[PDB]
Amino acid sequence: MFLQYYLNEQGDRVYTLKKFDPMGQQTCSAHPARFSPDDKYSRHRITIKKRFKVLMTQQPRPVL
Amino acid sequence: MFLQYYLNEQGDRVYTLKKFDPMGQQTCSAHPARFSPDDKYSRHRITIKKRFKVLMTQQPRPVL
Amino acid sequence: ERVVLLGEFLHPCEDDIVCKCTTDENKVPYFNAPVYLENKEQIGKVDEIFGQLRDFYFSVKLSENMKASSFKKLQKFYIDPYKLLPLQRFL
Amino acid sequence: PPERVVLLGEFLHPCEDDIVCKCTTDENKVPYFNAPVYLENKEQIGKVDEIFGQLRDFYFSVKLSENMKASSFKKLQKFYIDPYKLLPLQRFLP
Amino acid sequence: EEFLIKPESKVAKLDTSQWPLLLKNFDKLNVRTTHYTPLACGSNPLKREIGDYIRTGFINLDKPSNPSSHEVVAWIRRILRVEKTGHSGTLDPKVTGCLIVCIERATRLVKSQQSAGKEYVGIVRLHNAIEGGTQLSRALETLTGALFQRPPRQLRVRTIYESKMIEYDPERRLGIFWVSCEAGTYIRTLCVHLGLLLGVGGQMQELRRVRSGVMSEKDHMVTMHDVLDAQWLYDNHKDESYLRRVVYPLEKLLTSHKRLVMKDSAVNAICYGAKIMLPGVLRYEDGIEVNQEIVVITTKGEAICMAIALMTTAVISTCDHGIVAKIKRVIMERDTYPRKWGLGPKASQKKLMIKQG
Amino acid sequence: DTSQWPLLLKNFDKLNVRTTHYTPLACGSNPLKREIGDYIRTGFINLDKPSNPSSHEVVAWIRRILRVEKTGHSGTLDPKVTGCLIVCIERATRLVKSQQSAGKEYVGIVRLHNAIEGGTQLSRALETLTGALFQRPPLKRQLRVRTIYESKMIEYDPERRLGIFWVSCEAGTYIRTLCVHLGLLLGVGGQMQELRRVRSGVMSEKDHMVTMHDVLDAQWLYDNHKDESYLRRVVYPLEKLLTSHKRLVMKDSAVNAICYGAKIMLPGVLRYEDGIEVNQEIVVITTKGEAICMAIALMTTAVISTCDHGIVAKIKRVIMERDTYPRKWGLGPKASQKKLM
Amino acid sequence: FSQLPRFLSGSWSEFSTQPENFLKGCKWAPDGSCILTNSADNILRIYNLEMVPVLRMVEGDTIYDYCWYSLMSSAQPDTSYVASSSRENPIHIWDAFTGELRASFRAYNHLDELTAAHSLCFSPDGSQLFCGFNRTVRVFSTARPGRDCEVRATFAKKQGQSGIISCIAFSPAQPLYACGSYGRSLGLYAWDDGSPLALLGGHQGGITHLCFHPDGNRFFSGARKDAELLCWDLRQSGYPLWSLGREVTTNQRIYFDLDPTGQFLVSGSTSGAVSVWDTPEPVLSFLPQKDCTNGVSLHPSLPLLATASGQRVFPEPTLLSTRHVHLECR
Amino acid sequence: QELLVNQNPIAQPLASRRLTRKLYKCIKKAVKQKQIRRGVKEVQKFVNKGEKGIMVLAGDTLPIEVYCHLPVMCEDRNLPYVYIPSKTDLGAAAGSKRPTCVIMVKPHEEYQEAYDECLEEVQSLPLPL
Amino acid sequence: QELLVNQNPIAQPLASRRLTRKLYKCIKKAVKQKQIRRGVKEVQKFVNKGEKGIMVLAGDTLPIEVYCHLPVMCEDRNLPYVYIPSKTDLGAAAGSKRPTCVIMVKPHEEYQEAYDECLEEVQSLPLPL
RNA sequence: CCUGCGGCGGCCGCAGGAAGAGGAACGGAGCGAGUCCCCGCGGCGCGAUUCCCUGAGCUGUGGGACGUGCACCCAGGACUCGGCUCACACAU
Repeated sequence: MFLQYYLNEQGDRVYTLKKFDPMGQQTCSAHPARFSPDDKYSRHRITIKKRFKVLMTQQPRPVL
Repeated sequence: MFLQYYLNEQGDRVYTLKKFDPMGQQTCSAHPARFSPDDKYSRHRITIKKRFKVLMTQQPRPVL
Repeated sequence: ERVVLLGEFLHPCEDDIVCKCTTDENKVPYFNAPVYLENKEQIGKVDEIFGQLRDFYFSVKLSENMKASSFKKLQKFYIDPYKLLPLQRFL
Repeated sequence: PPERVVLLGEFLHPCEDDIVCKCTTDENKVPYFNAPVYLENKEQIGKVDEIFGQLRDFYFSVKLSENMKASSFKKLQKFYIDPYKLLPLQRFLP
Repeated sequence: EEFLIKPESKVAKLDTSQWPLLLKNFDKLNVRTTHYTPLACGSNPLKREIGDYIRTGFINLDKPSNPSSHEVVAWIRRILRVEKTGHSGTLDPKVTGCLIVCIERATRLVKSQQSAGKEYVGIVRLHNAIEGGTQLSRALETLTGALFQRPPRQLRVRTIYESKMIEYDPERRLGIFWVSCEAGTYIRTLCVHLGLLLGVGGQMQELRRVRSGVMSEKDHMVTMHDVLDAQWLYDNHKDESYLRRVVYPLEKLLTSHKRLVMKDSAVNAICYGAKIMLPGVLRYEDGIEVNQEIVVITTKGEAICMAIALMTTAVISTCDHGIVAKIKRVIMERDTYPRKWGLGPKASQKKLMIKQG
Repeated sequence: DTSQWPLLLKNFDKLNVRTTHYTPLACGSNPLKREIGDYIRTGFINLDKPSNPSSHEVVAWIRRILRVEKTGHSGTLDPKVTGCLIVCIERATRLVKSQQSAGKEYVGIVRLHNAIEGGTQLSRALETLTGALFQRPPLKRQLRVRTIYESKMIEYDPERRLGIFWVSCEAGTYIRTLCVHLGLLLGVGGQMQELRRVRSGVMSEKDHMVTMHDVLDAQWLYDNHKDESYLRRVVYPLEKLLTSHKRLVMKDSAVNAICYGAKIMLPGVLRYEDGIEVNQEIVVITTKGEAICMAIALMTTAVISTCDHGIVAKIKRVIMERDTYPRKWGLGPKASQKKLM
Repeated sequence: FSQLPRFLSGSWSEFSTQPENFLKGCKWAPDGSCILTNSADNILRIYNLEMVPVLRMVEGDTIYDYCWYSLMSSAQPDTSYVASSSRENPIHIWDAFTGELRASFRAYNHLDELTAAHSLCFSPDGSQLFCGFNRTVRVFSTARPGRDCEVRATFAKKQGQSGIISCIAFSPAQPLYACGSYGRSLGLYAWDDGSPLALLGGHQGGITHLCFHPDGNRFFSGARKDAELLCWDLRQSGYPLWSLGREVTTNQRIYFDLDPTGQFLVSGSTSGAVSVWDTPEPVLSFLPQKDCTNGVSLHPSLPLLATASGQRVFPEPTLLSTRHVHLECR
Repeated sequence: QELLVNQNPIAQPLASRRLTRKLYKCIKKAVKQKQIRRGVKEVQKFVNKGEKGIMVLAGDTLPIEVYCHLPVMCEDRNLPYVYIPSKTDLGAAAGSKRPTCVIMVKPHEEYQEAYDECLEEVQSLPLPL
Repeated sequence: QELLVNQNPIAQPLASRRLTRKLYKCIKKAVKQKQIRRGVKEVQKFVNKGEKGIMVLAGDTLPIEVYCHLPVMCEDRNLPYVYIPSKTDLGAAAGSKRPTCVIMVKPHEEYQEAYDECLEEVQSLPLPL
């Protein structure tokens, strides 16, 4: 895949075709990770996400 | 009775099984003293605690 | 049979040529409708129709493997009025 | 012994002269207490005593029968239980 | 000292600005009457029991690049153990983007969600070199507005509102385009037309969907791993705190329309199918027009159906009786609230008068 | 400045103002400033239980030395187990059931019979025991389910094979069985050596704890010097353990009606709190600030903002005594015309 | 024992790594293959015959007792195992060849709690494993290890023998066995039923050891702080027959025993002086070292002897442990 | 060049600067033979079936959901792992231009002393909470 | 070696360094005979029945509620007392490893002059005020 | 006539209703009882030779033997009531 992006200060995606943010950071892939329906590693993902406190539960609640 | 503890800078129990503070101080036991229903030394306890200004009354009031 | 003006030459693609569709009240031609010159020999059939509703284009595939250089920068094809449809049908 | 038997669980490792078995059985059914455990040959080897673990995938242990050793069994093993003994887990669901 | 809430005389206004998603700003609503009897039925949308909360929910999902939309929908339906599930519009089995996934009871507005303005971003590759970089932008601005399109076979007409290119690579002949289009528009045909205009030829290599109706990517986006993680976490730990971050109530799709609060008795009558008559109305938002799309809601803030407005705000402010609006699409389950319509002064005397003769 | 005001009356400024007019009365008192006769009758003690005595005997000692009529505790601790225990004095035993089913915590020590690789293995075996789990009484043979929210490892001692674990669990779970299961998991074995409750419900061990030498000293000092400055630091009012609920402020004429048993009605309501849902337990407080009753809500915080009359909640349990405010029901803008009829 | 037995060998280097350490007894195997050693590190050591141990069986908190299997033929691996009791852990059983755990016997209270055994001893037939608890002894069976047992009540509700039972022994002559308690009493119980048939007393301290004579009529006993070694008999019922003399200053077990032939009796002492008798007349007395001498064992097949050293030190604000072996001449 | 930017939130436990070169040389000498594993997929199919060894993870890979389960199947089987800064350099060491996020190393006789030194170094790293 | 840390707030009056040694030697000489009292239970039991002597208390006992009543139980009978820095050293002087908080020394003729000089020094101790 | 669902922009099939939108005390509290649930080898003090013990037996911040006495083994919740009491309350 060729689609790359880097977030600016406002916090929205800025899509680009290069590999480096003009300030000198690498760019993520705009597409998500591939998914297998018969996956079994939810526990393994949950444990690390909890341990490093980057889980979506630990994030502040969205504004409503 | 193996359980010990010591207080950190923030002032809460930091449970440990050793007998010394990481800074070389002794660690208090985690249990309260034995109690007898028909104790007769209340006056003796109160007068000394008053004398040394360690009675609970002389401590600043908790916030509520 | 007399035929009606259809399009003009714009530029050649890698395979076909690109034509600007100018006609009476901007009528849309049939798909793969045969296109003729004033000398009545056919040049090809229109590949597809695209562009804006009021001003749109169309590309015709060449016949007999003529080179694209045979057409001048602005020539003017011709099509029979029978093989075309009115614009207001779609709107 | 019963005429038919059902998959119960697999051997994992022994603990203090007792075998500790993972529970891999049809659906999530749970065994009784003091329910005889049978091998592929439909012969008694023990009894279920201690059930523990999460509700989804739990463990259980077996008290070995007479003249049975906790070293006889293989690392991966397979045990059978009388179907008249199991009960559904909808009771333990809220 | 002495602590007591002293009595005052000056009035104090409520502050409903930070209230929940559809209960927002009842203070700004014009008020007709405040005399009715509420019942102990229904609940706030945000605080439903998790069962009823996932039935009337939706997922702003990020679609994985390998499968198709109909396969993704089946995956989610299998994960959540729901019965029915729709989506916001089919995507090619190779493109990614945002795909709103209406769960069992939120499917009723899938047709309204499908026919909504959408946005796309993608990559076009050219077979041969171009004069420069701005030629692509120039040829992109030429082809916009109402356009002729074909399904890649009857020719159809769609429109494109605005377009822009981000950057172009002269070495790989690659450019990124940003487009805003109606529902059903084809982008592969757009790339083909761009190539034909340039006189070079082109094709669509990559394409991602950014905006899908009201929900965007700068929003509570959810990947396919998140749904499985949430369901497993619930099943194992009995912790619902992660499901409520992927599943949102359907009322979040309805926060740009006009509101019309309704009595408790007037609720179940509309669900069974009935006109919207003046006595049931309690509060109404200003700015209503005729033949406009409005959403009527209960006092608790949950949408009951969708309506087409007959009287404007001024007429409904100054009127004696009439018909407020006509049903468009009924959203709530039928017997949520109890049904009580035959009771009342006018209806009672009417079915009494006709009883006599 | 309103955040410094007392409990169940703190931050009342950030409430939904319904009306601001009522007739203030002179009866009733603040919770902290009550007469010492009733400040004790409506109170709880955040104890620190000793080891030797049982649980149904420490409260007996507390009753027999405080000279009261009825007492109840939060969670039954077996002898040799210490830590937080909440004892309620008779007019507070109403709130016992909301205390006996709460989120407990523990700190213990497990004695592993045989040597293992180290502390990482035991921490992993702890992590594999989290969430709903099967349990069984340590000592009626029945299998039930209890939940363990969290776990952690404090320290490990390889020489003595001693491990300290912190557990956030629910009410009814058995650590004396969790340790046996954890021993069975590692294959080596285990038993429970040490146990201590660190948190019971809302009252933690960080603040407001007293030993039973404080309770005896306060009683002696009061009985002899007629000084009660020390009992005020040992006993705390009921409102201390109702601070997390949803509030509902009323006016003086409604208080005695509710205490007699009339359902809350919107004409009597004075202020209501943002975030009330149907079938949610709320607290009904007086203008002084005082727990009138435990009320099951019946009108979402938005329904209240629109309607003008009707049932607003029904009472689950009423706390105050029958005659604490005068009878002021039966005389208002309405309900008097019906008497004229 | 003509004069001053000769010094063969010894082991002293391993115990020096500990700032304080001491030995807690020694026992020969029932055939003579190897010795068993206890230390203050709770580590067991086996020496085969400076000696170096072939095994190091690390334990838990504090080892109350241990014993060899009652048959212990070195040809067959299945009879070569050693039992062990610790402060809180159950009755571990180890493999005497590779030094790994084999089985485990567990003792559970009435409140379902684990109660360690203070004294354990196998049976002459080798099938059962008796243990020693507070006012009770719990029979077991080597076949079918586990938690099942057969509680025997040493002290009935009214009468009997109280205190922690600290030593168990059997009599080859008749089906009888005896137990000793920290409550300064000796009991006699039948094997089949377990009904008490006598009781004994006359010690000034907690009884720590027993022994029996090949004839079975005579048997001896020791104590914790009593200087005497009582000499009993099972035929006369006149409980005390003779007495001996030794120094017992501390509250630690001092090991005595009796020769394979059945006539020589050896015993340790706190001063560190070993003393010998003949069967009640002293024969020899020699000093293996200056420190305490607690463990004494006699080889069953050939004339040999080993001694253990060590004692606690009590300091105030402001000397080695050795294992020795000696050659004798019966 | 040492720029410790654009690291995953789960980058710990990161390798030391010298351990980077040591692991690079070990992976090189393992690629000279057929005792090496490449790709997440092969990593799952060959870690599940035993094959105890070393696994090296890239520290600048996003999204993190592509390989997040490896640092838990490791403890489920008591295998060691360690993170390294870059994936392009890791792929270059592995012997290709396209980068990779996971590399698994297996023991062999030729680099046995270096492999054992790296294995004991990895298990001595500090443990993040 | 005199670090004044980990002391109870009721430590005063504190014995000096040389006085500490004198008390330790006196306790040794006293425990040479059976004229000694060990433990709160025994000291409290036998203060009730008179038996005048000298009381020494451990200065680092926590919690203080086990023996806090002794400084005034002495005053009700007019007995001298003093605090020594450590309890482990007090147990060592008593002739044991396990520490204790209170030791009550009784007079006897063997150590009478040292006991008397210690007693007259204790009465000469000052007060914090 | 209206709405919901299914079937091949429209049609067909089945199902629900036919609907102007009530009620400013109807139906409660605090107790007690019956039925279910919840959950006497212990705990405290004293006496007697300094009653014994720094045991490798946990322990002097205590452990054990004999005489002794004492106190603690509940309070909450659901169901029924063919029960008592207070009220039957829209809050000026």
